[PDB]
Amino acid sequence: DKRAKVTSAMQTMLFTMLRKLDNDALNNIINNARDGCVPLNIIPLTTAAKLMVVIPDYNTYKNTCDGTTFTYASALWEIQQVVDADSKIVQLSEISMDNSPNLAWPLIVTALRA
Amino acid sequence: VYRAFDIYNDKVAGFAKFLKTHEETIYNLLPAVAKQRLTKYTMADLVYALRHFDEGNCDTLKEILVTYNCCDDDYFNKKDWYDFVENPDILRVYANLGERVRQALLKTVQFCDAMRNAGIVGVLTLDNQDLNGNWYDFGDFIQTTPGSGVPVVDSYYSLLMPILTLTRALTAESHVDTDLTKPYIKWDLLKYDFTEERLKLFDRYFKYWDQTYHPNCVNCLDDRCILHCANFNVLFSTVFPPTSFGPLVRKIFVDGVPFVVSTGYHFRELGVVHNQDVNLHSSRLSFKELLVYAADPAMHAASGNLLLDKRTTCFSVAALTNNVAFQTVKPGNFNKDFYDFAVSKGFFKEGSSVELKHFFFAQDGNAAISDYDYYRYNLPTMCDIRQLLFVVEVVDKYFDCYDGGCINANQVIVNNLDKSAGFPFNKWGKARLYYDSMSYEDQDALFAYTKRNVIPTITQMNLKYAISAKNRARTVAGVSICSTMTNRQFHQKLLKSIAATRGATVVIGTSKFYGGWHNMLKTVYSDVENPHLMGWDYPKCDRAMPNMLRIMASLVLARKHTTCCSLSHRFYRLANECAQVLSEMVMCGGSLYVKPGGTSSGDATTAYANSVFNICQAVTANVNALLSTDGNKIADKYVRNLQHRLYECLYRNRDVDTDFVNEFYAYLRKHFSMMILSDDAVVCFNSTYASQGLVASIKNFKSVLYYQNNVFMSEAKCWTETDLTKGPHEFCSQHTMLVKQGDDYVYLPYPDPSRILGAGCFVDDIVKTDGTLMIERFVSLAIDAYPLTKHPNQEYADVFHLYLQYIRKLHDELTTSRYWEPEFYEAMYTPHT
Amino acid sequence: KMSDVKCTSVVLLSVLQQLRVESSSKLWAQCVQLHNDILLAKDTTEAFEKMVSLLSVLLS
RNA sequence: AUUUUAAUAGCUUCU
RNA sequence: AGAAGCUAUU
Ligand SMILES: [Zn+2]
Ligand SMILES: [Zn+2]
Repeated sequence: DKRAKVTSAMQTMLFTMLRKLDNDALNNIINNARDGCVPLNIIPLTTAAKLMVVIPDYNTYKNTCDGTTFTYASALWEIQQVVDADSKIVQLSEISMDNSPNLAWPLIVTALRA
Repeated sequence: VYRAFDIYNDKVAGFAKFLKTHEETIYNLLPAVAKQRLTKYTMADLVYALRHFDEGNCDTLKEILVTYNCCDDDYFNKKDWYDFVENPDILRVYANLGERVRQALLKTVQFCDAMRNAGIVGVLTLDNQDLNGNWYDFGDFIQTTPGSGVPVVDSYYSLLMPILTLTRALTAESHVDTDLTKPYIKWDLLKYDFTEERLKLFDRYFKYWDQTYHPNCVNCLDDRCILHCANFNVLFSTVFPPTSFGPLVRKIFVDGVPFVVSTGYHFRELGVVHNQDVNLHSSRLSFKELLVYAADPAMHAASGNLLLDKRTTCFSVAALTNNVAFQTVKPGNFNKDFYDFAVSKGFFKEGSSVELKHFFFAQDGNAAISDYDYYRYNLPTMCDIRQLLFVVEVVDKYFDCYDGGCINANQVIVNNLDKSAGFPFNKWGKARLYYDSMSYEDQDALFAYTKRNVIPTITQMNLKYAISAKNRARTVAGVSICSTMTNRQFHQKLLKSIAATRGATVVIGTSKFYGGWHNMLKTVYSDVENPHLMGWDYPKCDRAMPNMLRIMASLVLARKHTTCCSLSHRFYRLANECAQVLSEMVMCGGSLYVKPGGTSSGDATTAYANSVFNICQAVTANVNALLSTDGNKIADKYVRNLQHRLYECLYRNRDVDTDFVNEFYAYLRKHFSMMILSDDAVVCFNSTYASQGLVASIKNFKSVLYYQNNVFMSEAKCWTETDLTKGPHEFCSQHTMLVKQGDDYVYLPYPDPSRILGAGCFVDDIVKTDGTLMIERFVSLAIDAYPLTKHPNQEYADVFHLYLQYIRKLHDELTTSRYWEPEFYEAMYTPHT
Repeated sequence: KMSDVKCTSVVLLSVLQQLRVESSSKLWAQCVQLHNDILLAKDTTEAFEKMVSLLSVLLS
């Protein structure tokens, strides 16, 4: 009965992973390959619709995520959310030099493709 | 002048340091040729300096560095400037030589072309080329019909091989028009083959390499061809985009639903590999295919978010979760009763020679990734390939006494089935479920599948609670269940055979009790003429292991299948190992990263691979010590002939000289005896030969690690012993002493008193202090601490007595006598069982 | 005296963890650094001062 | 959510 | 003197 239980578990996980897959862009990128074979690393680079950034300190932030839209990997990302290492929302206007000590590093940025 | 020379005469041979106290027509026959001025130092000087590096004697290296504006003189005023781990900046400094090195390479080719157009035959040497790339010596060249000349360049390129990766010589190849000021080439995202570029690079730089090169190693002839072509591919893979490596994926249809699966793999070393058992349209999914698809990293990454982690320098793939994870480590638990008893019994007096060193160290939420960012010490390394081939033969001569091959699913022995299965299986149960739910037919079919395809797997990173005298969290790498099952079926026979042998170079499986320590020490002492003892440790074993040596270890292990696996089957097995434990996706706190290389500790063959690695490094040090000595200085005819034949078999004989391999193995067994366990080693060696230079010393080992392992070996982790009556200074965290048992004298291993005291004082779980049903814990600690009663120091000898009085306290609380009698523990180190 | 200081630091850090301080990142990080520096320290004076600081953290 | 291998002690069942 | 199951220790 376990064998059946883990068989169903695998089937479900596979189909749910499938249900989250943005198929149109994947078709667009697969159909250009010589024989329909693409490297795996570029699929989230050219297909993902959400980006997560982890920033240890302020220098990296100001060199990476200055403002509300930034360009990364030949695409434009609109910043959607910023959270601290304690998992509490941090307002964008708070990330300055004076308020750097109060914040709990590293910072996690959630951006959407645009 | 006292400079580096590469020589092969009728009398002497070698790459060493010597004193330096027709040609017109040849020069007339031969822009890569000098007229003019000649750089004080040649390319031989630089090669010798970087290959035989010794701190406190690197004056030539310093002069070469400050001459060419690689750094300034004050850069050498700071301590540990040459250390790879403590001062990473030296790498950048070394790269300032790179382009110059590259220029030299190109000029060599021009020179050789000239010879091929003038009918000139001659052996290229590094010492005829200036640091500017100018060849300026044509001594022994003879004449032939023009258009049919031939250069011999195997020693030149072979000796130059490590410096190509050390100086990052091919960086300019990654720029537009091969120009450092020009921008970087913008490769297509979808390109993965790169075979033609590999062939073009080979013809540009190694046009006159006699052997055949296979860009995709699936086309090789044997394991030696695999090593040679993989070395070239290691050099050439550094100029291609990092997104072009790893699994190659495709879209298939199961019941008309489009899935994403992995159909091939692009290696940095083995080239492109394609799976043979592929069906584009499938009907139904049984257990086996469901397992294979669920362990596949392709869909997991394809259904994840883009990730950009600035805390790490490892390539990132995706983030499975929407929020990053943080795993900390807690402090240990304090045993108040044992502390009170030790204080009452008169311990912990200020100034006592016994002090508490080992503790449990807490960590913050960024510990797993902080430990994961230690693969940054793993650098791409190109090996001297002639040396690697001879050394791999000698190293397999150490494994010619074991039984190995393939077993079935009913012959497999698994110790613990309540251990974890890895991602994604850890979600559904322990390894017991996946061993019980698969029939033997299913496991055999899965093995047959791995013999013709490649299954990429994800590992997990876990934090291990432990005790140490260092402030460092430790992470272990857990592997997926499928990789473990086929590795078990592939390797268990040989591994059990190794673990069930006594009196051998590898002492894995031999107990230290009942006279085991005495037997091992007596076996390693052998009958060496003037014995001295030497021991060492590897600074960072799994992080800083070059991938070529790991591939060599896997090939040596898999050589036992001469009669049960065809060469395609063996190559696909090796590809599975490389894709599963060498450079695979690593799940670290909910995100996927790319492993640079080295070693996964949760592998099935870790300790034995480490032992192969130890034997390879030791043999390499012996070869580099023998070959770099003045042959005229050596006074023994046998040793001089041995050196000459070693050079000839290295750089002048493509075929394998089995008789000389046997001879060299005998020489090593007579004069350099090893006892080896994983990365730990104790050597008994001939003092006179090492002083004369005929066998390796510890400095040869340090130089070999400098130019091969990308680490620096500090004297604070190496030990030497002269008196044999005192055993090894350390071996597997044990000290040695020669006690008197009966009317005999026997070697006994004892631990560090601080470690046993801390083990008693600190635990990891609270119930370990409350149950009081842990008398077996103190009995085991006392079994470990018993030899301390023979130490001359009384405070050492008192720890076992304290443990006995505490065991009595515990028993009197519960309530045999044997547990406070010294006979029960004295019987644990007596030869008769 | 040194060993008493180290053992008391271990006890106090365990108590703080029991006090759910591990769920505040900066507090717990400062406590971890203080505890590790106590453990690797050699002179008892600054170790005593660090013990005092950790005790003030606990009482806070 | 806690890997690999080796050795050893103690407890239980059983020819 | 053996096998198998469980815990502990290095
Ligand atoms: Zn080949
Ligand atoms: Zn086989």
